[PDB]
Amino acid sequence: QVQLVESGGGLVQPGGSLRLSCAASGSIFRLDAMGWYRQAPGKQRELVAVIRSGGSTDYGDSVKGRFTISRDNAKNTVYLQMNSLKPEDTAVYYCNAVQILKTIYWGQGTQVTVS
Amino acid sequence: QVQLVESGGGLVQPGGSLRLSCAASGSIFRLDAMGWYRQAPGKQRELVAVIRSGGSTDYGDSVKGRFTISRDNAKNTVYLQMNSLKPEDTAVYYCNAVQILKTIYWGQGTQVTVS
Amino acid sequence: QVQLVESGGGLVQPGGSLRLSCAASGSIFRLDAMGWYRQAPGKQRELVAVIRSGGSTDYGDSVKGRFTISRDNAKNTVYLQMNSLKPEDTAVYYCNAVQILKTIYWGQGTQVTVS
Amino acid sequence: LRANLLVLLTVVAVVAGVALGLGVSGAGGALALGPERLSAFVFPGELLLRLLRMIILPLVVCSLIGGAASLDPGALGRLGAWALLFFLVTTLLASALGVGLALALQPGAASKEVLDSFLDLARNIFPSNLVSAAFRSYSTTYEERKVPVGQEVEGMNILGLVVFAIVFGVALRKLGPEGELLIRFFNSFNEATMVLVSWIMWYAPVGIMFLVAGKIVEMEDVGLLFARLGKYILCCLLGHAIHGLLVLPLIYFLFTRKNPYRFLWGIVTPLATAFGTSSSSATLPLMMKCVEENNGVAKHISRFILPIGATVNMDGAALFQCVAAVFIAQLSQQSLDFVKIITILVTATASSVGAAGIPAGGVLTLAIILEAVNLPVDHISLILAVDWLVDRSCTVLNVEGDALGAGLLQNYVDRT
Amino acid sequence: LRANLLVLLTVVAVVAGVALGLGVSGAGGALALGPERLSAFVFPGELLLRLLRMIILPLVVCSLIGGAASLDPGALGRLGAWALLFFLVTTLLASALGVGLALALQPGAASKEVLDSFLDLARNIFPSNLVSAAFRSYSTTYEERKVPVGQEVEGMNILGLVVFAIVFGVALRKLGPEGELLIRFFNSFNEATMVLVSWIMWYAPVGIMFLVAGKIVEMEDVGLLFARLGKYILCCLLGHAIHGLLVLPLIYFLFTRKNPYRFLWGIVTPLATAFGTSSSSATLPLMMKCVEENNGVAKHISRFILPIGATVNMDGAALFQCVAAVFIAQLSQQSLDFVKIITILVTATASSVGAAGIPAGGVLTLAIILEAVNLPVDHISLILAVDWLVDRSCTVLNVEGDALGAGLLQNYVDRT
Amino acid sequence: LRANLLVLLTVVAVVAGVALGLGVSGAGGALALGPERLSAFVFPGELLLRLLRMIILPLVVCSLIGGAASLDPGALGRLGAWALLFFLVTTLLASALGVGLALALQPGAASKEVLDSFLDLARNIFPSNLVSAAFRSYSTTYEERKVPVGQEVEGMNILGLVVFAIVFGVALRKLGPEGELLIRFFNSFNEATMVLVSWIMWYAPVGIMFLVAGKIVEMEDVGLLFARLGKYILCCLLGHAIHGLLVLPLIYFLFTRKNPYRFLWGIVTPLATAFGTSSSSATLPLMMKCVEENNGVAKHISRFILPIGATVNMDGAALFQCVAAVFIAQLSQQSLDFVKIITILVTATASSVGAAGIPAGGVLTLAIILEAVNLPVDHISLILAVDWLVDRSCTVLNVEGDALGAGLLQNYVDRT
Ligand SMILES: CC(C)CCC[C@@H](C)[C@H]1CC[C@H]2[C@@H]3CC=C4C[C@@H](OC(=O)CCC(=O)O)CC[C@]4(C)[C@H]3CC[C@]12C
Ligand SMILES: CC(C)CCC[C@@H](C)[C@H]1CC[C@H]2[C@@H]3CC=C4C[C@@H](OC(=O)CCC(=O)O)CC[C@]4(C)[C@H]3CC[C@]12C
Ligand SMILES: CC(C)CCC[C@@H](C)[C@H]1CC[C@H]2[C@@H]3CC=C4C[C@@H](OC(=O)CCC(=O)O)CC[C@]4(C)[C@H]3CC[C@]12C
Ligand code: NA
Ligand code: NA
Ligand code: NA
Ligand code: NA
Ligand code: NA
Ligand code: NA
Ligand code: NA
Ligand code: NA
Ligand code: NA
Repeated sequence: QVQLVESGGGLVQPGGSLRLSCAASGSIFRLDAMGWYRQAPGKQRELVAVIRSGGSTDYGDSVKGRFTISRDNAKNTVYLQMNSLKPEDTAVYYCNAVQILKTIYWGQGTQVTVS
Repeated sequence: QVQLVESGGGLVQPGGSLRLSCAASGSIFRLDAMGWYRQAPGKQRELVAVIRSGGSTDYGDSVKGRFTISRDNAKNTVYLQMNSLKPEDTAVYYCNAVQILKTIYWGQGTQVTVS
Repeated sequence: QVQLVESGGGLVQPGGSLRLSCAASGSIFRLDAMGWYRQAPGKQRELVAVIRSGGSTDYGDSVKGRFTISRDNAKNTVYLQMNSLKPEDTAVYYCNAVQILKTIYWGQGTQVTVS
Repeated sequence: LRANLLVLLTVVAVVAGVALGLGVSGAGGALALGPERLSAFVFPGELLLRLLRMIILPLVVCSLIGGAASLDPGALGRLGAWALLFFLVTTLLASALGVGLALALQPGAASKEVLDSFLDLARNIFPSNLVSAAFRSYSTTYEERKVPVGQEVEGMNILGLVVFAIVFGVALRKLGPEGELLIRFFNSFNEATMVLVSWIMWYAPVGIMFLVAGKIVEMEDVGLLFARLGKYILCCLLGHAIHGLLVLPLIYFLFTRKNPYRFLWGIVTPLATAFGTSSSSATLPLMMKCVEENNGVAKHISRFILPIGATVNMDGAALFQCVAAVFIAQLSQQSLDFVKIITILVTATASSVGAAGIPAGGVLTLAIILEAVNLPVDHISLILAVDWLVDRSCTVLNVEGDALGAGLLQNYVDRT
Repeated sequence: LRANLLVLLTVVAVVAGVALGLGVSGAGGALALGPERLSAFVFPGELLLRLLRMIILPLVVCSLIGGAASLDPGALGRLGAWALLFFLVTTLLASALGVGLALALQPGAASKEVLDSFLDLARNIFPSNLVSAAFRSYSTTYEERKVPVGQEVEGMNILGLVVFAIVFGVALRKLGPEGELLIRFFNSFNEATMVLVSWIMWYAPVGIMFLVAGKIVEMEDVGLLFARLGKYILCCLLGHAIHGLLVLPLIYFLFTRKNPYRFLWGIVTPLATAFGTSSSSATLPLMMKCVEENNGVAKHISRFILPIGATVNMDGAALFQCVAAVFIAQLSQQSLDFVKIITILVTATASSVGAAGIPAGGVLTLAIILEAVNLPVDHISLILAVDWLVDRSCTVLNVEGDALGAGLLQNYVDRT
Repeated sequence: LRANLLVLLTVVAVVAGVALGLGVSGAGGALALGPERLSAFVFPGELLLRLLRMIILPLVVCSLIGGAASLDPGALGRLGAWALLFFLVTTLLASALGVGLALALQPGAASKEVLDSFLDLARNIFPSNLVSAAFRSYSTTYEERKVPVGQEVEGMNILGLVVFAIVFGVALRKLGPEGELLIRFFNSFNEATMVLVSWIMWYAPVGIMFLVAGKIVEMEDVGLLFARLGKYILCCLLGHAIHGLLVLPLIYFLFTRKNPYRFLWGIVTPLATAFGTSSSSATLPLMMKCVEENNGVAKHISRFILPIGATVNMDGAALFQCVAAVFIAQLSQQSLDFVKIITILVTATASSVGAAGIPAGGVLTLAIILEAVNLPVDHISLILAVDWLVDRSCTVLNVEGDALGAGLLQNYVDRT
């Protein structure tokens, strides 16, 4: 089983920076992807970032250029570096870890407020 | 879905003060009431405080006058201000958030010791 | 219901010391034993330490003489004192609380890295 | 038109099914088709019925467990505890009025002993096996040695499942923080089931079209249906007129000794909005504003009670559902004894609590009610042909009861 | 009085049922009532039976999963493992003694081949469908071409559910921290089921009164029933005396080679307390004190083993339950073959572990056993007539075996 | 030895079963034993079949829910979505080729109307009751008044359970972080079920030996069995050769316009390793190395796609399973109509994804397929006699497609 530990988040002034961390601990047979989704109040969740085995990454349209997802390959942890934050970035951020066609793990979610 | 985050518990001296906070994050269709119950070792759980939509509040008989429940209407958070704490107030405190006839969310509980 | 809260763990240099704590909160009819297991990456679960009602204790073979399990009988908490830590002591540590033939409670696990 | 698109598609599917059935009956018919083509012709409607029947068990069980577990005494206080009883009593009265009017006027008109019927009802209220209750129920027949012998026969014991879910939810409420895992489990199972239900509703227009076409092909004189359907509408509207102009004002006067029609004149505009939009959620803000300003109800009463009543208290929906159940029973030549009427009232009260405050919110609850008393569900396609009209009167009656309950509680507060 | 209110209410209900049955029998009997009035008269007891049968499934499954998953090797060590083996062996011996005495003395006395019976037992131990096992079990009949043909017939497969729950709990025990969510889920389901069980027990006296009245009305000779009841008490007490004065002392002497009666003299006061209070929990503190002081058992053995045995090791309850099962089988003119005796022993060994250390703790487990062997549960109302006596003799046997267990383990500690 | 102990013990068990059956038949036989000894003689194999059938339900439901919920669009991207479509299409083509070859070449060779068969298929795809579907299926018979009448008959509705589990998993995927509790619950239930499956596999050799002995005793011409087994092996190997040398290279050429045999020459060593080890997991590192260095596929494609395909894309297993299903149908003289063929293809396409990259990984999925089409599962012990050969040809086909998919995506990356 996998346990997801989230760190980072909180209140940040516009134009500030954050560094979210999602660490997976335990045993998974084949971790295929790891990433972040976000849900703003009243809207559906949207992809923020994802990094997959082999090194490929994808980003949401709104956060391209500013957000950067990276992986500490030693401990199966991912880092979301958020720069030039806007007030529209205020949301609950959920990290997930996916073994495709086997199972998915979702985080509890961390609030990020930009104001 | 609602996630409840509790803070503000621990050890305090008789006549001291504490400020518990229960924050609900996520999506609920209609939050009707938010409050605190407490269970002392060996006794049944008893109401501490409720605040309901519309502003009405209720308190347990033992804690009337000393405890005060308040709401941060901005971020859907409740605060329990406990003043003139006594050894009888040592218990596990659970916050809950209710949508009547739909569902209820209970917190994990925070230990409060007065000695 | 019992809720297990773990404290301690993290990164420690070889020859260092740590003090894990597992505290049980809530109501259990009869707590029979409390202890720690550990799982290293790639290996199976192994007993670290256990203390039972009546005072008897047991330890894993690799950790005998260095680790010491103790009980705070006041608040139903156990402490694992790890001394002379070695790089083979790097694992996820799970505390558990057992009522025999009724139920078992497992902790979420705390990572311990000796390097 | 993007909003309420599903209602438009259901009405369009009814029209298309009528046209298809008339065309098939004219150019050929059931005799020309033969059973081979007839059974395949109505199959999409049968698939819709199978999907509806399949989602009933998880939906009923999970929603009722959650509803019962959430009745925290502190969260309600004395005011909410009295409001919930007022809601239950008025919903029961609306259901009884609908059943009585449909029995007296006979909109749809063109065995086991009494004690054994009651005993079978009691055996089904308390099933002896939870797993069997999902697909069987107890029934008594007679063998002439006439001694009654009973056994489990095919048909989901909906009433027993409802009772078990309520009692289990009350147990979870008693456990409180200890029952948190089970409360979350059943709540999330209910959410997944609701996703499935929303997927089923998108397929529903095709099944409805073929169900209507099959019924029209089977029917001999179609023009007679519109004589009964119209009568059905009357039985609904009359009921809404009696509950809303006589029963509820009488209750308000008996508890308040004040004019109820002055209160209704204070809430006329939200009632007009409820009729126009056919939605309780859309008229809730206006209702709170008018009840506070025009009727002088304190905000701590209105802002608590009216949002709960907007979802929970639905007298119009209950009256409509009971009238529809009796109307379908009369159309199907089935006989309604006291056991089936009691089951109709109980399931209708629970479903009216469970019905949504949206246009056509009570149709799926009606399907559950019909399944609870072994009535044909394919007749629902007849009542949703006119739901755009009945549902607006339902919404008016649904919001008026909330307003009058708030006024009654405000009077009690003012007297104390 | 308020502490034992439920036991007093059960005895009062038995007396009232006897009075009702005698009054009805004298005033015309069942003939005057007729089948309809008789059925309505006995219905409240049937409702209780249905409620018990309904809660049987979740209780057995969830409790056994939790009990199996909690058998952590480190939490037990060598001492707890040997103690658990000793508990199991002595409970099996008590059950066998009870069955043997009830077969030899015949307190209640006034088709399928052997190989097929064993094969049906094996097929029911390993059911081919978990959902079907909740309400059906495999049985073999014969057709003359006699070739045996088998199929699933009505009747919940309690043995198969017990075996599956144990094996699933053992799998969860192997998963350890990874089976945590399932362990919590089944634990909380068991707690909710226990809340329902307490509510059903509060209803129970009303059902018991009518069960007793319906039994009294049917019978012609009521005086013979009292002689059979007296023989059942004698069988139970004789089994308790043999187990507690011969079998357990013999085991203690064989493993220890000293006087077991000196050890029993060391615990006379806790035994007197167990008889007086009919409770193992109320005996545990004085038992630990007496064992440690008089018998010289180390605190790390007593304060670990005795609390576990106070709950899980119940030889008296097992002996009583097996005697009661055979007695009810003889009262109903049913035949107990080897398969049913094996089922009685296995279900009783599980149930005495699952029984509570309170007055009348073994009655519900007895109902589970009777349902497992398809015996009439309504005869339990007879056993409840005398439990206030028999249960007390059970408690003495329940707490003795723990003590002699601890004193046994201490000897090994003294030898090593 | 210890690495492949279970496979070796399976082959030893089939050999011992053949010897025991020949000994029993030659010295005496079924007639000498009679039914009273024949029934007990084959019982361990029946017990094994019983355990397999019991484990089928939780495994299928939980694994499919988990697999459907995990199809996160962001985790896959465009490349993973296209790779998954390629995997599904090629698995369907392999299953269809296996069925067609086993129909044309008949290795095993020595009622309901078409419309009703399809309607029954659609009814079982969408069951009316989830609980009933665990042990019953919809079937149509005819009454001469030939009016088709249908009802639920015995036999677990595996196809309906598969469809429901997939749809529920898609609903959980749509809920996302909100469906987390249910996702964890079903994943952990699947893990516990897999623990039980491993224990059952440890018991399996005894049951297999007695199944083989019973079949050998009941049969007269044993050499005919070997002839049919050789024809079945030929069908399996021919299907693997056609899929691997004609179909997949043609797809690669059609999407790439390059030589597929040069690409295959780039992976000869991993293919030899796949044949030797009969394991896709042991082939994956060398396969990634060869596909990157020899075939010039970028690491961000290989290190993502090949590990997923090593588990989910098993064309050889699907072809083997469909051939085995048709072969067993022909051995049992059952008739495979279009509904059975559709069910075979659908269950095989799901089970090939669910099969494991280990030796003899597709046997349990084959048991699931046979149970899905009501085919005899005891015939599996025959194909287990040659799996050590056939499975080795499956692995080569299981790892080849993953490679050709990767090279098929890299080309697109090279063109965009
Ligand atoms: C077809 C019609 C006639 C059926 C009507 C039956 C229901 C109205 C009854 C049947 C069983 C009853 C339940 C039986 C037991 C209980 C437990 C009872 O709980 C307690 O006594 C303690 C509550 C707590 O501490 O949480 C509350 C009422 C309730 C839910 C009852 C509510 C009303 C129920 C559902
Ligand atoms: C009715 C009478 C005649 C027989 C009753 C049958 C039971 C006593 C048997 C039937 C199946 C048996 C189970 C079959 C499989 C296992 C798994 C086995 O687990 C292991 O081998 C590993 C244990 C772990 O790693 O946790 C432990 C014994 C157990 C629970 C067995 C315990 C005894 C059981 C329940
Ligand atoms: C003869 C053969 C074709 C029988 C096998 C039938 C299945 C392949 C079909 C029957 C029902 C189908 C399902 C019906 C409904 C849906 C919901 C649908 O969900 C959405 O539209 C939204 C998805 C999301 O938002 O998560 C996705 C396809 C799916 C799972 C379908 C997948 C394919 C299924 C399982
Ligand atoms: Na109402
Ligand atoms: Na409602
Ligand atoms: Na309303
Ligand atoms: Na015992
Ligand atoms: Na005991
Ligand atoms: Na017990
Ligand atoms: Na494939
Ligand atoms: Na593969
Ligand atoms: Na596979």
